[PDB]
Amino acid sequence: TNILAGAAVIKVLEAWGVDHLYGIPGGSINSIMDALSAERDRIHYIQVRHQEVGAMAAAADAKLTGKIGVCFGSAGPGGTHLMNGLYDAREDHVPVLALIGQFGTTGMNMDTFQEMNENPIYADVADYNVTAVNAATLPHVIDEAIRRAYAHQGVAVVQIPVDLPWQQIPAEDWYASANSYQTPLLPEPDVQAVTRLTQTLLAAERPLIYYGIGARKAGKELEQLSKTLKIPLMSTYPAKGIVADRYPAYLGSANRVAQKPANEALAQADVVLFVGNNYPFAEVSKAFKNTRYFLQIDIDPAKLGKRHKTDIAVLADAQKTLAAILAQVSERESTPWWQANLANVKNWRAYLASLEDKQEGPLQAYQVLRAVNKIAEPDAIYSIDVGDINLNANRHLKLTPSNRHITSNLFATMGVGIPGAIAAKLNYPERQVFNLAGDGGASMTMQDLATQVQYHLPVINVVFTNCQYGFIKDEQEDTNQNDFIGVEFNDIDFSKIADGVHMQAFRVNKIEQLPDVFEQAKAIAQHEPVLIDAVITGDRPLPAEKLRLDSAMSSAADIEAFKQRYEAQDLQPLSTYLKQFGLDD
Amino acid sequence: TNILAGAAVIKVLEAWGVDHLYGIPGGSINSIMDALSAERDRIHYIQVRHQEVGAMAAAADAKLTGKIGVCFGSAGPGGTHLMNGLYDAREDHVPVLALIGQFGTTGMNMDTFQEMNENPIYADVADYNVTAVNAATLPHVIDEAIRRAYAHQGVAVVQIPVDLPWQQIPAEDWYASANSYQTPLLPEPDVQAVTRLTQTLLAAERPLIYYGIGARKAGKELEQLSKTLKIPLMSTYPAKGIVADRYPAYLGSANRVAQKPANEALAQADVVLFVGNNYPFAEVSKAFKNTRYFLQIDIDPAKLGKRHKTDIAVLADAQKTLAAILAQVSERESTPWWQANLANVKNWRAYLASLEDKQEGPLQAYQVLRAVNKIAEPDAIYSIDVGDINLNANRHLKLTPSNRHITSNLFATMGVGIPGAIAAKLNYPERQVFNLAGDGGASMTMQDLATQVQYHLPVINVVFTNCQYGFIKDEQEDTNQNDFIGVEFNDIDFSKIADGVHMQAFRVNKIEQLPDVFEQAKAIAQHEPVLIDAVITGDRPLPAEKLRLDSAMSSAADIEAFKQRYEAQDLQPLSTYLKQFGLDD
Amino acid sequence: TNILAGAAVIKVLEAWGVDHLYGIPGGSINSIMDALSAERDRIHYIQVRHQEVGAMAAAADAKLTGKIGVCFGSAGPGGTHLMNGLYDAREDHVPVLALIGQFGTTGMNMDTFQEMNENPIYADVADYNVTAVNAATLPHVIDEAIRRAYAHQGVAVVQIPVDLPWQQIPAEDWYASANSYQTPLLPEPDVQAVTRLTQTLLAAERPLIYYGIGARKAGKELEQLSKTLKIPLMSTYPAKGIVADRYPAYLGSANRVAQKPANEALAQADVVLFVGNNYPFAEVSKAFKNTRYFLQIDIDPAKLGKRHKTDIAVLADAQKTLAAILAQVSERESTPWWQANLANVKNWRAYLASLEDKQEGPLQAYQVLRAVNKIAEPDAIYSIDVGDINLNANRHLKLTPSNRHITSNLFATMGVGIPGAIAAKLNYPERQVFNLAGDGGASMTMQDLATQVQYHLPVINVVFTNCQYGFIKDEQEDTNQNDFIGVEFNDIDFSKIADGVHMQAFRVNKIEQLPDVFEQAKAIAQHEPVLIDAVITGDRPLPAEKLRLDSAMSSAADIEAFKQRYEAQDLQPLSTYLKQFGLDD
Ligand SMILES: Cc1cc2nc3c(=O)[nH]c(=O)nc-3n(C[C@H](O)[C@H](O)[C@H](O)COP(=O)(O)OP(=O)(O)OC[C@H]3O[C@@H](n4cnc5c(N)ncnc54)[C@H](O)[C@@H]3O)c2cc1C
Ligand SMILES: Cc1cc2nc3c(=O)[nH]c(=O)nc-3n(C[C@H](O)[C@H](O)[C@H](O)COP(=O)(O)OP(=O)(O)OC[C@H]3O[C@@H](n4cnc5c(N)ncnc54)[C@H](O)[C@@H]3O)c2cc1C
Ligand SMILES: Cc1cc2nc3c(=O)[nH]c(=O)nc-3n(C[C@H](O)[C@H](O)[C@H](O)COP(=O)(O)OP(=O)(O)OC[C@H]3O[C@@H](n4cnc5c(N)ncnc54)[C@H](O)[C@@H]3O)c2cc1C
Ligand SMILES: Cc1ncc(C[n+]2csc(CCOP(=O)(O)OP(=O)(O)O)c2C)c(N)n1
Ligand SMILES: Cc1ncc(C[n+]2csc(CCOP(=O)(O)OP(=O)(O)O)c2C)c(N)n1
Ligand SMILES: Cc1ncc(C[n+]2csc(CCOP(=O)(O)OP(=O)(O)O)c2C)c(N)n1
Ligand SMILES: [K+]
Ligand SMILES: [K+]
Ligand SMILES: [Mg+2]
Ligand SMILES: [Mg+2]
Ligand SMILES: [Mg+2]
Repeated sequence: TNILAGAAVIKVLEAWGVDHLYGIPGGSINSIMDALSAERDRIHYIQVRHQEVGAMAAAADAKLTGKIGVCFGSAGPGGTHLMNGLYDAREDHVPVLALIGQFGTTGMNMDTFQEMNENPIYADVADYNVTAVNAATLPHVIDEAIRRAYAHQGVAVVQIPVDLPWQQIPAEDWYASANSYQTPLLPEPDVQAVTRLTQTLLAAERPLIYYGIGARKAGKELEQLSKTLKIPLMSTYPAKGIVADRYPAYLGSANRVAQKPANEALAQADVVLFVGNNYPFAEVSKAFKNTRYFLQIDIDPAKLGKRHKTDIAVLADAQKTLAAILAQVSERESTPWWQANLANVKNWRAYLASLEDKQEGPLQAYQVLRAVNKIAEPDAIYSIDVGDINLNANRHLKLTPSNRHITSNLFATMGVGIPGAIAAKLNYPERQVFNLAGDGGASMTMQDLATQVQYHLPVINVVFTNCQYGFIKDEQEDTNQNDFIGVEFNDIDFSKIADGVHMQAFRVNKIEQLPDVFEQAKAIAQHEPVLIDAVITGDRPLPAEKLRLDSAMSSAADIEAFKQRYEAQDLQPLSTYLKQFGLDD
Repeated sequence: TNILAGAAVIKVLEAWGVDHLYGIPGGSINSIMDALSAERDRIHYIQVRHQEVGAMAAAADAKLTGKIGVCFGSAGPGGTHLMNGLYDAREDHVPVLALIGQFGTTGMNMDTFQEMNENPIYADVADYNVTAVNAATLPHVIDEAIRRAYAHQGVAVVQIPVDLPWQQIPAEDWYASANSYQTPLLPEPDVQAVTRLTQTLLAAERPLIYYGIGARKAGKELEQLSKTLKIPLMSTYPAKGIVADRYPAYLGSANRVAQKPANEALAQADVVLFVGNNYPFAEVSKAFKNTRYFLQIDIDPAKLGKRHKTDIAVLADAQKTLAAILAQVSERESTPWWQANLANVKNWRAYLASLEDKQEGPLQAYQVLRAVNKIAEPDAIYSIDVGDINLNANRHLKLTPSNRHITSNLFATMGVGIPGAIAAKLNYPERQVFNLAGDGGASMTMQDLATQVQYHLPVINVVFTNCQYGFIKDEQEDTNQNDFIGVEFNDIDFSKIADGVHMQAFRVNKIEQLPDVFEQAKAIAQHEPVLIDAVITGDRPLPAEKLRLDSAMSSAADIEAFKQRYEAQDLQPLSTYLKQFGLDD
Repeated sequence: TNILAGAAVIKVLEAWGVDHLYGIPGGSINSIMDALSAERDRIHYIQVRHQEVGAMAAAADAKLTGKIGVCFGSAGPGGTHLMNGLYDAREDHVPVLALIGQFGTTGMNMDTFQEMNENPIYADVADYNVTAVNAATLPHVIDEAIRRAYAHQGVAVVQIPVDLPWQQIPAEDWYASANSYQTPLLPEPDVQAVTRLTQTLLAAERPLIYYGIGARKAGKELEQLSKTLKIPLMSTYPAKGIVADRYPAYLGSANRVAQKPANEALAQADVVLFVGNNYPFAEVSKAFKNTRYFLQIDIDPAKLGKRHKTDIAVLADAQKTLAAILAQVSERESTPWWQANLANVKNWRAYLASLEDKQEGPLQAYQVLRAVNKIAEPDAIYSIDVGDINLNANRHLKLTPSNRHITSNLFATMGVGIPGAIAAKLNYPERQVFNLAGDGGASMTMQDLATQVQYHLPVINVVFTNCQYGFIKDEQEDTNQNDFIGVEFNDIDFSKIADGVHMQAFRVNKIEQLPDVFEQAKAIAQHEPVLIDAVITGDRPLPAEKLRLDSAMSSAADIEAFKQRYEAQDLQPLSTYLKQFGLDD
């Protein structure tokens, strides 16, 4: 006749297909804990060592599977620790439910221990943000939170006074609306608009197709359009892998977490097809300053004309639209623009390979990443932290449509490497999972290496130990007048940290050590997590946004210094290739 | 060459097709004022007498036309006065841009005169809420605010430091994205779900179709489905008029701003098709406690299964889905359920007509509304305030698809009568416009009667003067132990208020006075606004939510008392008609 | 035994001595209404016609008496209407309790009618901002709100789910802490700091004492210090009347709501004693750019050195410190600086008298204010709206320590005239009360003229009808490139508005009409409210911040034009008087 309200809440989560959720208990959330305890055979609580890791892992769950991620924190400090993960979910627009403990309704507003008005804490981050005040409606409030988080692709937060989940409510009244769930309708491309878009693209002298993760279902179409029309491809960094990196007309991404060919080509392009893309550097970097026509395809009206004025804007699904373009075009001959870009890409890839292929000497990030490539399965998943690793992984990982990679794309919170890998291994136990992290980022969430151990999650953790916030040191080099500050720090031996949490580990500092250590790690990670602490040099990775290679633009001295510092003696500027094929820069 | 940033901002508004905008100047917004002053031919500034009326009028603009409404207020108190209209826009989910003055950037954060951090003021109400800090990006920020308000169907607020719009910016850089704006092309309604939904509806013994304003494009289909299938129609109050009130199987709305036949039928129905509907009383009133199967059609995933456990919920457009159902069904013969409902409606309408058709004696609301109907053009627009007028207008106005009516549907702010009528006449100068308001609500925004005069907007204002907050008095009668309080007050003669603002007006207190006064008003309003102050009795309108007519449910004494108080001697309960056609209650 | 929680709440208000409170009922606050209804003998509920007037009146109660003001609004729009008065209370740092209705706990978070999370609405304005969730603790939460509002001199807001006040709670448990309330006993002003401050002040060649309302208890000391030491006095505008306006060495206030002698002297002064003063124009106007030494006395550490670099800042009570200074000084002979200032003041007052003393012709603000002075009792209270009236009243009213005057000092919300006068008459039924308001501000709250009638509050309302937002028109003249906009509008006849609310009234447009109309009004207001609508010219009042009188600073042409426009042919610049008594400018 009755059910505990907390039991009904857990049943709502189960109806919505939640397999696992993260948090740390406290008195103020012990009645939800009690309900979880009874349901342990049907829904799986993962106890993390810091609640930020639970929030980041919930966000990562949703990034990976599209299923709402679920986390919780106890009253006060338990919940405020969630923040970096909740802001990640908001900014990366993925559904997350966060439950926050609160004192019982009989003590709220008494200024009792750790008791505060918690609702204003979450107002900014959350799409939906409510304090529950009744047990009978609590299942509905949770259901509402989930349904809104999905519909609005963001964070729903419910503060739950601890007395409510221990109250009996009528067993027959509550329900979940999971049964009724659907994903948003996919809008269709207007036929005439797409024909006009196609005509403009085909009349271009120096076209590019520039896609983001909105085109994640359209890899086949992107690559075929590129091949058929002889139009190079470039992407946002997160969209790496949608088209295989091997594809010879894939230029990479622009700006800083970027590849040289993409920056150079974008500056020359006359027509850009911007599809499923919300590149946040568009305006501030003047990326499209010299673009003649700008063609946009996006499913979200809020994005149409956002990043540059459009000449044709199509409010439609990327794959449907790109398919419709492909269906109305035929094979075109090579052009000078096409060949200049192909040559530039080959030159760039030879540079990257030269860095990877060193066989002995002081270890650099580049060889560590080659060693990752050498042990990587074709459907591996990469959880990447924030810093130089985004830049280096973007250049060196050899991804295909079978891979996934995630980071904190826009909020760019450090520390996500560890939680993202925890989430990945929970969702895909049979796929290989890497955590690629700098030392600064790994430090921030290091304690949750213990969580990988506790749940026997066989992540391959690779820490890039430069004893620096390298990404920031380079920024200070670029902007600051006075000496470096806060960017070089003491060593932490992550192989000893790993030992401390009872994880097998290695530390390496020479290129020649890589093959055997990575082979051992590959094997250990058939059953248990492992960590490789790669002590790397302080070499700055080549700044794709600050090239000094073209004599029409840089002094011979600056060019020589750039080539020496970046081992870039064999890199040519795009203008070399433009000139070979008869085009002006 | 250069342009003032303020001039560019006004050009962004013009690009988006903003015809008119409302506000009151102040030093802190005088640079936007300056830009408006140069653009009088292309954009029409309406100076209101209180900023809440500007905000409510902006919301009403969007309710009526679907185009973003625009309002502003000066720093501090100018902007906080907008709140009731901004919350109306949020809750009625219509796009509104609000500009808020702010001190110049050189004095912000100095604690100078009327200078405060204004951003937190608007955080709750707004979908987008930013303080501008640069002139060159100001046109983009306004463009972004508009594009988000439309995309997210809510309020965008921009706080503008007064120095920025007077700064020169490059003439060639700014743009508006109005040219990208479009509406989505949707796929066909999900074929197999619609077919299954149809079977469940047709199998029902006591079906109802219960629609809201999400079905605004589907009036034809709703009426044809009803006629063909012999299924009565009911609606939310705001959806009155989508199907003509005359339609014999239109039951009205449920709850309190409601009609008897709808409440009675809903309690008996076995299957409800809930279409384009977010009825907020669903759960609290247990409206669907008896319903066996609950079927839904809605465009928004956030609504699927929201208001009741839903057997089939189709994510689709209402009109397309209802047309798809109509295309797969055909004539059903009249059923007892159909005939019982027809009879019940006829009885109810006879009751309402008996109230309307009194010819002499103390004036009641009922005859005032009959007099409105007698002078109303077939495409009249009605701006309705908040209180008993919603209840009475819902019962008595004879609307068709050619009419529009608006109120504050969900936030339910009093005072909207006046601003809604201002907005209606500005958008539709050739259509007759009424403002129907209680004395309490008309009092709140009375000063803006002067705005109708100043802009020669020929609104027909009808004030229902009962010297009460009648809607609240009746609530106190129902719930309060102690004497009435705050609900009966001293007369205001609105004909004298009208005279004070130089508007022609009349005061009436007898039924026999109505025809000549309403004829005069109809004629005056060919050229100028007019006000009729109708002094009405304190009679409580029949409570459709507290019927005492069925001898199986209520004592003879209770029924006799109800019939006496509400002049309802000839009303029969639905059970009488159910029994007449051979159905149990 | 038990008590209704609402009844206990009202007993908490009574314990704290709340005489009267303002608001408008609604379903969502009807349980508090019910408790008020049983307690009419002990607490007096004032039903206003717009909730902003309730909030502004609550703030004014606290401004006048130092006792917490209390207001309420129903859920949603009832409460958001409070905002302009709540922000006034925050910015004028006076204690106010605001109660906000909310849906019952069983329907919160169901998205039911007018139900929303109300807590974020009030977060910015409020010192304390909570949603009650339990009946038994509700009296404590109200008690806490009051105690914090007083302690922190600001707004406490409590959102009350309507079910709670109708629940029984144990009669013996609740209490109020009013019995604990007291004011602190402070140590002596810091002896050595006061002695040093005194030496610096006395060593000055061109000293000024510049006080604000923190010196409200120190009028006697200020005047005696000035007389004994031959140091002129100037004040903030709100501190007008602390020293009688008649005092020959009272210079007035600085900036725009200002008097010529204060602006001129401040620019020359070498030492300023800044007492109980938080003048918000200090930095933006560079008021103290020439000042050699800046001395401060303030009670609040947050103010020490805030407005200018301060040589000596004494943390102490103003009256005690000024008395301590007086006790260690003695007579100084008249100085040239003193004599120059006396002469300057005399010249200025002759100018103002020349404006006042016109006997016939087109009515200006100046003569209306003379007529006010002629009927004013010596202990009159003035509620002043926002606009030119601040400027004109500051110049023309002849105040003494027996008067009070209030406006919205810092938030500067228009519309406060009416509510401030309502509050004044409720607190002081035996004192004469004026509401001095511009037409724009009176328009905003005009409906609450009916509240004066309903409660028989004999306010003398004087509306200055220029058919402009004059204060803003003059700003546009000064800053705007393009034509005036939004600042000139259509007449409202407030004598007819008054007739509509059943208040006796007069409209005048000629100087010679004033004496008889003001005498009639004075007599009417022995028993009932009255309104005088004074139709005044559009003449710009002399801008004290833009003087053109000194031939060393301004061209002869500029001076001739200034003298012509402002009827200022006989005003002399301060330099004339400085030279007369042998000082350089
Ligand atoms: C340290 C760091 C540095 C970085 N720097 C760079 C950098 O230098 N260069 C770089 O490229 N990135 C960089 N990023 C990432 C960057 O911040 C942005 O997140 C990224 O550029 C945006 O990628 P996106 O447009 O693919 O994704 P999103 O911003 O998520 O946009 C997706 C777009 O697709 C649309 N969409 C979604 N579904 C569909 C559909 N079915 N059809 C059509 N449209 C659809 C959406 O409406 C949206 O507009 C960095 C990240 C980190 C952590
Ligand atoms: C004083 C007062 C009292 C009131 N009391 C009552 C009352 O007793 N009874 C009553 O009925 N109303 C009442 N109301 C109104 C009530 O508060 C709600 O606003 C109303 O019932 C909801 O109407 P709705 O569902 O039509 O509109 P909305 O709440 O706006 O919902 C529209 C729905 O349609 C969907 N939709 C939109 N477009 C489409 C599309 N193209 N296809 C499909 N779906 C779509 C939306 O997603 C949404 O779910 C009152 C109003 C006032 C002022
Ligand atoms: C339309 C309009 C225009 C205006 N323009 C002007 C203008 O041009 N000129 C002008 O002068 N005003 C003007 N004002 C008012 C202005 O905004 C400020 O409110 C005012 O100048 C500040 O006055 P104050 O310092 O007396 O009061 P507050 O700002 O309230 O400061 C009081 C100070 O006294 C201190 N204090 C309190 N008690 C004690 C104690 N016992 N002992 C010692 N210190 C104590 C406080 O800590 C505080 O620092 C205008 C108002 C309006 C409505
Ligand atoms: C939590 C957090 N703090 C600070 C930053 C700013 N930030 C971005 S990159 C970076 C340096 C990352 O250092 P590390 O993880 O060591 O990577 P490296 O660049 O040295 O390989 C910092 C501090 C951030 N994004 N997130
Ligand atoms: C601004 C605002 N304040 C209060 C309410 C609560 N409320 C809803 S109906 C009503 C009474 C309306 O009175 P009136 O306009 O005179 O209409 P009547 O019911 O007397 O016809 C009130 C106070 C509200 N919705 N909006
Ligand atoms: C509610 C509000 N809106 C706008 C302002 C900005 N403002 C300050 S003075 C003023 C004009 C006041 O006009 P009126 O009351 O007619 O006085 P006048 O200057 O004409 O005598 C305005 C709009 C304000 N302070 N408060
Ligand atoms: K940590
Ligand atoms: K008003
Ligand atoms: Mg590092
Ligand atoms: Mg009324
Ligand atoms: Mg005026």
